[PDB]
Amino acid sequence: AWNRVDIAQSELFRGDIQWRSFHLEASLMDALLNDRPEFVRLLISHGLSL
Amino acid sequence: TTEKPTDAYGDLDFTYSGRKHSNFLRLSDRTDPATVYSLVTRSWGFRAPNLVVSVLGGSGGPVLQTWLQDLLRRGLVRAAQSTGAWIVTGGLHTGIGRHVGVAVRDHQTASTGSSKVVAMGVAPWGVVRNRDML
Repeated sequence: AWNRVDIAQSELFRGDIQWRSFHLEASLMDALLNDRPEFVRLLISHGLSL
Repeated sequence: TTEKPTDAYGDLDFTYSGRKHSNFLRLSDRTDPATVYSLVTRSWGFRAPNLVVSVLGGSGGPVLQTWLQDLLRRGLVRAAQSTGAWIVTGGLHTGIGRHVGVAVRDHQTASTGSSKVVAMGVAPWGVVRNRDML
């Protein structure tokens, strides 16, 4: 929502959380409804089913 | 015990999109690895290695330290990607199987290296969760 790539990038490099898929799908709809292409490239490159 | 021909092999896709098909094989234990080397380097298609690094450890189950996570992210994968190498680990999540796999995913994301480190995995047949789809 802030359209800041560095926060989401760094929070995906944090190896403690074990990011679950439904949070990634929720943030993907936030990246697809709004015009943020760079988050779509980043979140799909993490690994996510379609 | 009776020795029978194999039934589990071929491609292997996951639900995650953007990637190729992985390759697996159900194999006997009392066999010779010369036909394993011919199967990998000829039939699937893989280059000859220049270095083989096998990674063992994993007393920390859920979380490993960030210092070793910096080593496994950068200092192992950059050498296995510059020299051209095979990192042989256990193919399951337990132990340092996750921290190697997360390190390869981190390095494949952090650069446009246009290649991936051939991280090979061995695993016993008995301890796979859902093997009935194979």
